[PDB]
Amino acid sequence: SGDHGKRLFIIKPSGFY
Amino acid sequence: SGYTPEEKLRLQQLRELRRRWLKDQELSPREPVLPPQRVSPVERFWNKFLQDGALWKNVIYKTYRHSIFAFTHVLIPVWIIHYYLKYHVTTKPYTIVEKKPRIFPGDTILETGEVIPPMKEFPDQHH
Amino acid sequence: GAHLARRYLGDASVEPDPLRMPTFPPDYGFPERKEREMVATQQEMNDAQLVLQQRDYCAHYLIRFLKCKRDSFPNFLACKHERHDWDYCEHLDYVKRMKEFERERRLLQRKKRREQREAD
Amino acid sequence: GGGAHIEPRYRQFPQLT
Amino acid sequence: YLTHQQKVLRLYKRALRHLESWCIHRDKYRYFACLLRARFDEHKNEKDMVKATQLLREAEEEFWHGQHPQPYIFPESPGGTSYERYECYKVPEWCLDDWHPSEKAMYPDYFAKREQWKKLRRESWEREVKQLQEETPVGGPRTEALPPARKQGDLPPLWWHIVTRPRERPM
Amino acid sequence: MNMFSSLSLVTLLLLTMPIMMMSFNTYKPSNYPLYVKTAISYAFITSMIPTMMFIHSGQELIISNWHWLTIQTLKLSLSFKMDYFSMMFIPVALFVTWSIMEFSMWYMYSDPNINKFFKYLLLFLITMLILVTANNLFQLFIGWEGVGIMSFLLIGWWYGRADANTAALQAILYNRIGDIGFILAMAWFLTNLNTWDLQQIFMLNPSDSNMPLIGLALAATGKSAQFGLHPWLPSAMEGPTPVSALLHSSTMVVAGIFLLIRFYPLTENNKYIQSITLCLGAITTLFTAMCALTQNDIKKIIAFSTSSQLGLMMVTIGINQPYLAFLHICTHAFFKAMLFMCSGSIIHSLNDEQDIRKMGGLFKAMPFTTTALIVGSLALTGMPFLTGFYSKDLIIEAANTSYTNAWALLMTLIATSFTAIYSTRIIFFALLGQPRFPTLVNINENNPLLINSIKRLLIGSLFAGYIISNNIPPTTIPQMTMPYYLKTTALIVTILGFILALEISNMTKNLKYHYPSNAFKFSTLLGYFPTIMHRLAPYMNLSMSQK
Amino acid sequence: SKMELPDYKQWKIEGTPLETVQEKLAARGLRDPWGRNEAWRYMGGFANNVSFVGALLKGFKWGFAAFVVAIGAEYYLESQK
Amino acid sequence: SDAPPLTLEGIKDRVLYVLKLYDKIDPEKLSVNSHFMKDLGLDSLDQVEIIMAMEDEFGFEIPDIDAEKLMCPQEIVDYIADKKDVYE
Amino acid sequence: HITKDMLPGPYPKTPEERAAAAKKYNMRVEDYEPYPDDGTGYGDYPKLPDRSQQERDPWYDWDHPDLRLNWGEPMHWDLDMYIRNRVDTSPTPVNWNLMCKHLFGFVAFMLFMFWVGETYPAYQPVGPKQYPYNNLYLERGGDPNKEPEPVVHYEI
Amino acid sequence: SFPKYEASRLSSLPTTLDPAEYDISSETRKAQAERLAIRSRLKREYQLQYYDPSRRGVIEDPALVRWTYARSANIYPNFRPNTKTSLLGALFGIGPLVFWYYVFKTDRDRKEKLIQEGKLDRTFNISY
Amino acid sequence: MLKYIIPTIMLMPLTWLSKNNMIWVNSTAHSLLISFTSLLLMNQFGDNSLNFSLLFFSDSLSTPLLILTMWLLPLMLMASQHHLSKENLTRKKLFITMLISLQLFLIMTFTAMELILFYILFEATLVPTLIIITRWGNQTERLNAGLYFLFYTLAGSLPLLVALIYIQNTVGSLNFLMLQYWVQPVHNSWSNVFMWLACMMAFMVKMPLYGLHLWLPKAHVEAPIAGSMVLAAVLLKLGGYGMLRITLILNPMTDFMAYPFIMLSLWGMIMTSSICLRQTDLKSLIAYSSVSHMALVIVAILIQTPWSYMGATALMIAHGLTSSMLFCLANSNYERIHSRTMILARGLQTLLPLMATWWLLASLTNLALPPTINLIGELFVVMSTFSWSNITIILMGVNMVITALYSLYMLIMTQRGKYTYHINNISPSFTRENALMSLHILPLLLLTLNPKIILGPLY
Ligand SMILES: C[C@H](CCC(=O)O)[C@H]1CC[C@H]2[C@@H]3[C@H](O)C[C@@H]4C[C@H](O)CC[C@]4(C)[C@H]3C[C@H](O)[C@]12C
Ligand SMILES: *C(=O)CCCCCCCCCCCCC
Repeated sequence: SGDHGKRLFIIKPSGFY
Repeated sequence: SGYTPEEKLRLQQLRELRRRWLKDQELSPREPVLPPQRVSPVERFWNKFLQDGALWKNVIYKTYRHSIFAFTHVLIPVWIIHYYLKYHVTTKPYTIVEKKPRIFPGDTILETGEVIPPMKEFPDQHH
Repeated sequence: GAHLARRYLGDASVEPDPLRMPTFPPDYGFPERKEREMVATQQEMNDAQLVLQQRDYCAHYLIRFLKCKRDSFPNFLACKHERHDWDYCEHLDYVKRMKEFERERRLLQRKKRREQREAD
Repeated sequence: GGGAHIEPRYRQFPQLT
Repeated sequence: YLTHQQKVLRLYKRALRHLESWCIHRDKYRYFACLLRARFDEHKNEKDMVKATQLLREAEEEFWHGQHPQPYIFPESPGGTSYERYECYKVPEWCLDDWHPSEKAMYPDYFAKREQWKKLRRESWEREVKQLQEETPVGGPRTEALPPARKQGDLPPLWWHIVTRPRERPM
Repeated sequence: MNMFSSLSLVTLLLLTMPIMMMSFNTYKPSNYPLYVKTAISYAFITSMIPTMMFIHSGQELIISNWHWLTIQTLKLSLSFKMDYFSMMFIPVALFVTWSIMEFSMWYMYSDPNINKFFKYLLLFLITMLILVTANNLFQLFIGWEGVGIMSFLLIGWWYGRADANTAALQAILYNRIGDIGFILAMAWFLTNLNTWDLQQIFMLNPSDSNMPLIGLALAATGKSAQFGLHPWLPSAMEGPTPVSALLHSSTMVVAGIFLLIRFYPLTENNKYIQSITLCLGAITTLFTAMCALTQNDIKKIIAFSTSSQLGLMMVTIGINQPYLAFLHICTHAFFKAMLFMCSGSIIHSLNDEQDIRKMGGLFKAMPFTTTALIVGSLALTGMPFLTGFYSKDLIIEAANTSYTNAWALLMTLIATSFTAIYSTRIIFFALLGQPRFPTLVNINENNPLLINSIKRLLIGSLFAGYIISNNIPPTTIPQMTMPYYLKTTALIVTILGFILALEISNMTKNLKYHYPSNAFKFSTLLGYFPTIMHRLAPYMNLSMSQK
Repeated sequence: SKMELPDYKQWKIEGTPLETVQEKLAARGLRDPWGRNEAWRYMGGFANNVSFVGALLKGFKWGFAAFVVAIGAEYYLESQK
Repeated sequence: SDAPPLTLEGIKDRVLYVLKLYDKIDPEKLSVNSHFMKDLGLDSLDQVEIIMAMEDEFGFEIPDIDAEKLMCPQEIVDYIADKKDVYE
Repeated sequence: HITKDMLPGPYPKTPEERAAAAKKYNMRVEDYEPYPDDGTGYGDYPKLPDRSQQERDPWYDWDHPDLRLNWGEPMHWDLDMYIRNRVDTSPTPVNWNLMCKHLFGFVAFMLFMFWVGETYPAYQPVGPKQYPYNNLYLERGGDPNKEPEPVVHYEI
Repeated sequence: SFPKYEASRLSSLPTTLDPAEYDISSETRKAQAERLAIRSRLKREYQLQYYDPSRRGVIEDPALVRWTYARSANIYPNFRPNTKTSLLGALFGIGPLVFWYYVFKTDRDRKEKLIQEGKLDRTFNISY
Repeated sequence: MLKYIIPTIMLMPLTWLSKNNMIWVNSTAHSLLISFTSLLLMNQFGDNSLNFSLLFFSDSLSTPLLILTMWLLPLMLMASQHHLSKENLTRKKLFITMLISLQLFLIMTFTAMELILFYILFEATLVPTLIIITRWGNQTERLNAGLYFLFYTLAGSLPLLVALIYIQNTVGSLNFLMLQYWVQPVHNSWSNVFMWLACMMAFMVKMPLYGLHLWLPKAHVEAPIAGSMVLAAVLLKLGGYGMLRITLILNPMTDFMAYPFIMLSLWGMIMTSSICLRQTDLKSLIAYSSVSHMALVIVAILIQTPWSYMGATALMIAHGLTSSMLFCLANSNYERIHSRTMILARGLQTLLPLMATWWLLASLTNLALPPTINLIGELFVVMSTFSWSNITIILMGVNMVITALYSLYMLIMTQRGKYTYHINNISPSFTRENALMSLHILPLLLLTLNPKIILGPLY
């Protein structure tokens, strides 16, 4: 958004199920 | 004093462990690898058709996205509501009761050609 | 409240009680009182669809205000003048309300002097 | 986010437009 | 515990903040701040332990009726505007295991290194047990302080979650 | 007729269509946030077509469009009451919601659950509109709870924050308490009377309606945050600002007064309700401002600043002004909600800072924010011809020129000036003085979307309140005649608040030490009602439960 | 990105009330240890700021100038019927 | 709020520039790793004032226990870098 | 799979029995003492301070900073009611009795003053808003069969 | 002046006014150290499981179980003829019940006669 | 009524003759299937009930409870198989068989045309429960709570047997249809006062009644999830059934004998609600919560008003659907942390998104959110008390408040909070777990669309 890239990984609950 | 040599040396490890560790949170160019997914051509139509923009040719797209709402989300329900209203509601007693329309001087009624007697002449104040 | 102050802080009897007002005979020395007419009879008020509180003597003017208003649609700045006819007519009633009170106020104050000498 | 069209300052009047 | 000497500071910094909110204006704040620090420097040279011990009772009995009606508090600190506002979004790391395969297929590279991160979470664990048994007093460890790793390639025991603890802003 | 009724019901069902698209399908992600807003945008238009017809025809339509249930001699339906209030209160709520709609599409960009965020924002709107349009207590009851529940989640959006969990239940605790009178009212109209349809209730004109109305009095005590059940309303400011902007500033808080207005024919004759309601606002309308004179929280202050306006509305009903009080509802909502959004602009550029004492130097460093801050305040303080003044001058007419309690008029003006007092204390720190925010400058509001949000909600207060006055038809005998000072007492005491606060504000510049004062803390600490009643009462109920 | 940080002697107390504390501090026999710390709250482009009177009168010059024209235009548009 | 990024290199002067306005220090003698008590000839009471400035500078409170030990600018950077999890 | 002896039991009436209980919950013998022996029957549990969780420092890195409870620590018999969510007993800003009595003043002050104003309210010195037609007897639905008392409010 | 706050169940005293903590002698030094080491050992004992990869489950806290165990106090303590609490405690659980016995009963007895004489309004009452 | 009894029986060979791995499926498939035919029982008539034969019959009141029971057997199986997967093959058939019989007795119970036959089945219904609770119990603490069930027989069943017998000798029959026409005015006497206690104390304990509830909190603390569901969803509802029917013959004596019962609930409701806020267990909190709702029913039945009966019917229905779901919802956590403590695990919305959706969903209707049937009945009853007595609104209002206070607390304590750091086995929600909750919440709302099916017989 404001800056190109600068993408940080997200830890999430496993949403598949 | 300060972080004792063991603490400061420890912190060097702990902090750098975190500094190096936090670097893992970016992503490779291929990642996040998402599958191909299908595309609807009319969306493809705008994808190539919107690679230019232009004055007259940009509001047209935004206008088009505003054309869907007019009939899909508004006109259809009122047909559904009114249709249901027309036969499945109005056909019942006292399901809809509307206050009798107001009455004013100098008014005529369509039904019986009725007449509203004009009020008495006012005392003629300054006006 | 001068009227509020003078009543109780002053003698209470002189001031007529606002809730019981009026409290003295209408013809307490007040002869030949012309009647207050009603331009719009029971029928017109009924068909006017007006709140009873909105209905009074001056309301016969009030009918004129909206009659233009309904046809005034969509604009709203077309019936301004007609409003003052009712409002000013309403304005007169408020003064009358003030004048109506005093005839009750005067009698209580006047009657005090008459009775004061009747037993002094 | 058009490429940081506003560059924040430090102890300064804002870089307005 | 903590001694009264350090207890002096706990009122030095805190008293300012209530004074700070009272001061509001910047020129007032520094000037009034100088007034307070000047009072501190009235007794800052006082080296009498009985008096220095006795020169703190009134200060605490003095500050209570000067404390702010609505004292200021920093956002991220406890009681602040952003007090744990984002804890609802922070996600535990250990839940990585239950990720569905297809979900994991999006980030093949990142998970590859984790296996080594956990690798030293397992192999180093055994020696980490002994690493405390030379710095382990009888009668239960005296304090909760921890040592570093006195070799190369290992890490100070009891480190896994803090190093892997999520970041401040999940989004 | 057909067109008028048919097009009217579209709004309630139209607004619900996006909701039906959240539980089903996965056709288009990433576009729902705009989807909802356009629906309100479209809904507003369909909310203005009834506006034209209603004013011209004044067609109050009660539509019974179902036969849900039937007990012995009862019948419940999913009916609606298309009348003055719905036709005139719906357009404002959508207008405010439309402004807030685009406001939230920017502020909450930091929330991955933004789509969930709108899954509930649109829900509350639905319930509120159903509430006002409800023709029966039951259906009306449903909205009375939907606002109660939809607030619960929206209040506690960040479920981690202990303030949210405690505050959210605090309001729910109070909100439920109000319903006790509500359920009582249904019982009385079911025992003495026999139905929950307003047609029978008003026509029968109960001769002894103290008990049913007493329940109505309680209903507004907690739901509208009147004194005695007030504290929760400020508590909502522990969460999202946009959430507070609509629920607790314009839409939910109006519930308490609304019921009394909706039962205007019954409330007139019984003065027992009027006095306590008149006094209830009296104690609250100042207790809010009296507390608010020295509060030091931007969002909470606005809440208190809103509280007094709400506290006075009861007095407006307490003086038997059915349709005049209604105006204060719409008029207040515009700017105050904008003030929430304006407070959002401050918090945005401040990067999560809210202390009123940590703000300043924003006249030119925050040009657009400064622009609309004064209008709401001036309109809030009663600037002539502005949205807030019309009610403020009009409302004070009857109260000061009609039968009223001696003490009731006492706090009526004392707090009236206080209304402007905190505004100056706010615009002072907010706009006057050199900057006092932290060293780094994060100030930036060149965001077109918000400007659209501010644009839409900046206009209404200036002009819409003026426009709203013209079309509405006569329903009362305005008290245009009264002593000049009474007609202008507001025009006299209004300037006092600014100056008197200005007298208080500027003397604090001087480099002179401060001095504690009990009253400085009694008002600052909220009169100790929350600080006390929210410790022992939980302790009483819970500490004594085990035995 | 690079965030060029300006010179650190720009912040100063001369000509601003920050030194007025210093002037009164001579009678107090001390000095502010952070004299140059908070010079920005009156420097950097925050020297002049309209007070309460100015806030309400923000931009009223143009409206005031245009207001007279508008009211007169009624006479212009009404004198000729 | 768009993006308030944080960089160690950018933060470098933010901690040090705080010292650059101190009236009890010679700017040139000061170093990135200089101990305050010995290298800068300062005291804990003087050190308290420096710690406070960081809270007005950056806007986040500091615990009393850990404030004391931050006698090195790098450590102060570590506290700011480590608490916010800034690594680059 | 927990021993019988390491569970709440009778009231210990001698210090020797009290030795286990203090040790049982990891409370030193000095800090430990149970409720008085009575029919209350709260067992050999300790008598912890009547304090809330928010009072405890959060800066410490607890196992459960959410509760500010550390593993192995004892729990107040009603620690569930003293949790951060529930009743808080943190230090108060203003004097207890005065705080309670500060509420008493303003609220007690207003109620009676209304009754004082009720006897002498405020109004304007004007007559009734006169109405025609027998004081709107028929407009109010008055029975047409039984005419009301004649009403004529004369001019003036 | 500065009237010291009256310590109350709902208002804990400020930390820097209790005379106990100003002086920290062996009578306080000894106790303070013992708790930390005892607390440390628990942390150390818990630190193994928390940072041990092997565990896949929920720690069986011994403190929690006893706290839950003590709540379910059924017959083990207490004596039947203990006049201090049995008589008065039993009142809190049987006292107010009788109070309602007359409250509603009186109205219904009161209410019934009115109906028998028509002294109460029911003209438009059906739901009963 | 045979068309539902025999196929219920036929599940027994299916539970036994079936293959090793199809034991669960086969019963599940047909058990769900049978309930479909159960819906046929909604062929009520305005003036007369449905009288099949001399052995069974179902009126308007009976059917909704019948549907719930048949609708509830498959749901009980779904939850069961997780904890039974480790059990050996033969026992699972044993446990499953008891449920089939348990349903058999229940369906025959509510449809019984003769009171004694109802009395017989009433006693039988307990036997499967005791095995299920005891044989597969969750505890080994030997509470020695037999006295309560001994007290039940002494103060409950056994007196009821004599009164039922006495009525038949005097009146001449115990067929409810006959009772409708041969009911006689029970004048006031010490004997009748004793007879009255015989007809009601038996059903009061099972509801249960405040003071007599000591078994319920300890019954759920040990009963497995399979046993718990039927207990609160069906078994508690037996008393109201008989009480509604039996009270046909106790007038006018009930006009004054009800007060000690009414006061027990009117005040009992608040007491239970408050203690829940203090409870330290997900199941136990539900236990007293169960007593709360059941207390409202007791008042409705005794006053015997046309609205009371209508509201009472839904309260049993909604509560049965409510609590049953809550146990399953609560037992979802048990499948991970293997505990009943409510504070051991927190902030589960961070790890079980869709699980919290049920939690919020179920809790909403627990506190009688409108227009759901949880509130239609509860709100129906509140009005009826007003005609009986206006003061009652105070206690109902307080009860609703506290019932609204703890209901959200349990949700707040667990889902709205910070995750337990040490817990490391919060696996994603399984299809079975989510499916089980969904079958509960959905129909619970659907009946709100059409209230005419659980309005009771007075409608
Ligand atoms: C039928 C149509 C699918 C069109 C497609 O193939 O993408 C459906 C699926 C996605 C929907 C759209 C998306 O929800 C968002 C579109 C853009 C704006 O939000 C207005 C509604 C909006 C115009 C919607 C109209 C209609 O409901 C859509 C267009
Ligand atoms: C009370 O409500 C108003 C207080 C002022 C009373 C006015 C007294 C002085 C003027 C009285 C004579 C003129 C009539 C207003």
